Amino acid sequence: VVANYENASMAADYIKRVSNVLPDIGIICGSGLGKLIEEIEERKVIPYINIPNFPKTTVAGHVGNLVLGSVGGRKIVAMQGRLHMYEGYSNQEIALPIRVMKLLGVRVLLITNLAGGINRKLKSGDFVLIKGHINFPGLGLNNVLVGPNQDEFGPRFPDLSNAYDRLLQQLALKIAQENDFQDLVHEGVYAFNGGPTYESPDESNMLLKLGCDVVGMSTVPEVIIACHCGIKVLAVSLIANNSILDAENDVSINHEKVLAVAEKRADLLQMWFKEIITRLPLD
Amino acid sequence: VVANYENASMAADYIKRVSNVLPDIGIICGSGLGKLIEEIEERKVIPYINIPNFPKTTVAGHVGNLVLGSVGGRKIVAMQGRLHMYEGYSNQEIALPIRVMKLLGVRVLLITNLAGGINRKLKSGDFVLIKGHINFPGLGLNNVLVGPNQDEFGPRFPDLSNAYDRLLQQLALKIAQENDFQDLVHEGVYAFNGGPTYESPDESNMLLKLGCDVVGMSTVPEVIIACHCGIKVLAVSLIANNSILDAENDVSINHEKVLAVAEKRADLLQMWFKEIITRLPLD
Amino acid sequence: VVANYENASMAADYIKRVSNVLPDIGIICGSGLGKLIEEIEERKVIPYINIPNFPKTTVAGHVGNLVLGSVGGRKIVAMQGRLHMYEGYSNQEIALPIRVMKLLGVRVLLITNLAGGINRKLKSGDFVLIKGHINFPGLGLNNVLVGPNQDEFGPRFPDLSNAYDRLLQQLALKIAQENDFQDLVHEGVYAFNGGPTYESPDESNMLLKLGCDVVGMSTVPEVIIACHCGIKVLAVSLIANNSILDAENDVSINHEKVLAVAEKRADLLQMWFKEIITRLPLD
Ligand SMILES: Nc1ccnc(=O)[nH]1
Ligand SMILES: Nc1ccnc(=O)[nH]1
Ligand SMILES: Nc1ccnc(=O)[nH]1
Repeated sequence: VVANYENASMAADYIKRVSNVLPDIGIICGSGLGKLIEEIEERKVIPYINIPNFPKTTVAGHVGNLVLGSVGGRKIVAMQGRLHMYEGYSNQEIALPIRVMKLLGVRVLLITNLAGGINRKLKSGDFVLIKGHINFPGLGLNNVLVGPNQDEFGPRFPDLSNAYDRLLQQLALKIAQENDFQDLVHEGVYAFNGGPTYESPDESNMLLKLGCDVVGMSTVPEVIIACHCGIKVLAVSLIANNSILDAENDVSINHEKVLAVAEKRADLLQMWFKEIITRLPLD
Repeated sequence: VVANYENASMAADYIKRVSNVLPDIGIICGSGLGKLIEEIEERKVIPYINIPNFPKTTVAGHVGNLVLGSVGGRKIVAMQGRLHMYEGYSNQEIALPIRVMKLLGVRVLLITNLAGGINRKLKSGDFVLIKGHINFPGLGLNNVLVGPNQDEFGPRFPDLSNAYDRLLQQLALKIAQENDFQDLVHEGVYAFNGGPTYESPDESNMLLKLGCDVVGMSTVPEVIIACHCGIKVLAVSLIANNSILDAENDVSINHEKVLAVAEKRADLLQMWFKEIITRLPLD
Repeated sequence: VVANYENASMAADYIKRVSNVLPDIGIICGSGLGKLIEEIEERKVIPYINIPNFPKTTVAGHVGNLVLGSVGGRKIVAMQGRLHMYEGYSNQEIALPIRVMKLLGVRVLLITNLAGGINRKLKSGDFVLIKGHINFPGLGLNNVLVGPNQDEFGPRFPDLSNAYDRLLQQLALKIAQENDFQDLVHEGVYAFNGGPTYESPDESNMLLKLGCDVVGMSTVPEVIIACHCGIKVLAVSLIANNSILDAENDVSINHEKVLAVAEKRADLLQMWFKEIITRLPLD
């Protein structure tokens, strides 16, 4: 299924009928960081498998629902069960849900992820407001937009200079200051490693030399599809570990350790993003 | 359709019949830089769609013709409607037209493109004679030659040390000096970004650290196919903007601005390449 | 054919019946470095084409056999006819033979390759014990593990911090010292260039800036599949040429020159690896 105007429209038509929610904000949550979705009010849970033209996710298994409802007085749509490119999903499969969000009315997409810290200032449990990226798949002919352009959504050659909205980064930082956790909050450049192997020690050392502050396996594809169709983005990485320090100390990177950091910060991140949602401009 | 000897031969047989032109030189022109093709003498226009085994281009649409005729006393073949890998064309689809050029008798391929400037010396409207490249798709398992080798055209492992012919670069510079526009002409290393998103500000900053002088979304695949089958190459980038300066000044990159630079330099580039063609050696 | 548990089991069942050899060690040899396979004792040669679910290799042609037998008192299985990703083999085709090795009982995989030297200390004919890697395909969404995870073999997100076993590197160096060829032996980081074009002069210069010591077109995919399923790895590069020096001197890289270096060091490498095999721990 191509992520075109007709196919995205058919999915949005189904969702509009079944949900009766017109969302202004979209959310995609990192692993272990999805509990805000469980707290959506007046919520409507729509399995991906029920939505016309949504990507098939049964090979990977696990949860796959679109959840619509109200958070902090705003109407939102959430992806419960993120699609990651290391699973083998195509460019079309990644793009269609974001384009459906656009047709549903989403103007702002909020994204969280778990990432490795490269910059020396970053400790496990820190947050990084993403201000730019290095898209290794994109440089390497695996950009999420490779393929025919879908003109109804955006231009053939998008500029990414404003992919990460500055005002949204400023609002996120302001809320952290108001709640006295700004000492945890940094800003930085995200390197997209296609994955699914963690960054090797020597890849981490290369990323250090190349300016990269954090590395992870997601986010950049969704950012690009959103930017292409005019959706503003705030993307926040939770630092699971400092990969440069771990390489210096012969310490392994491990998904169980990553998820334990997610559990440690999950409630703070939920509170933060709920307040961001309530504070977003009405326009 | 595989870009093999039999299939390329079938395309060349059709072209030889319909055109009656045996070209010595091939040309592939950047966007907005194609007007020389409109000035080919005694010309024969062959739609790609009519040529056996040529790639289907109707999804992208727009023009797709092979144009044969005379420029500056030399017999040439031009691609009117370049095939770009960000459109989703396969390695086989990119390679077949160049291999057809080889079977038609092409010994020299002239290429122009529009690119972003990384080196600080580069201003909008400058020309860069490409002297080498950094092929991010190639490093990343998306080299245009991935797949079975077609032994009749070239070796399994081509060396790229002489992919950009030195004598052709020297001739291009000499003609610029004779016409007093050598102040516009630089030389440099081309980074291939698969695209189609423009280089992000942080990707540009990385390319600066990595020695790259210019960045763009084309050219390297054609250079490699030509080098593989023994065709000499001259490749010239027209600098649309300096991406490092634009990132420092929060200035966007935009295809309309790119095309306006192409329009500003199109006539000078046509005159330059016409003279290069007339001055090429007969052997 | 997916490189899953059922399919790998069917291949291993066939091999166990026909060979009567239960191997503890696997070997994959670089081009021109395969003569140890010819010296396997009590050997059983099994054409890939006869093994259920093994990848089809007839388009590339050339030899394709699994060879089982005894070397230095240990039971081994060798791939005679390596599968390279620049040929177009899929992730599944690369992974299945290594996973078959795992089901056959392989605990240690020994790998050799031919590579370009980047580090200035490296001369043609030197050996590099690989201690880490920079996986450009992996960063670029072409990691050998992209696709559904096969849980029976390993985790979704492997850590590569111990992909190159330290004790095996130490044993290899110790044997070189005992035989007075330690002056040829270095250690270093391997950059994976998908290929099949040799590293361009400017790619080599970039790799120098990025810490890389050697560059080649293989090995990293097999290392990752082995690491994913718990097989320890020793990987050794034979330096065919110093690409930085060759770029400084306008000297070409050439497969015939590469193979001549392989021939010059083939007998020493066979003796070295035979002794490594005899000296490997029984556990
Ligand atoms: N160290 C890491 C943590 C989480 N995700 C990554 O890709 N890397
Ligand atoms: N800045 C740029 C201009 C043209 N092409 C590119 O890829 N980048
Ligand atoms: N210079 C090289 C020799 C062998 N293999 C490579 O990839 N490069």
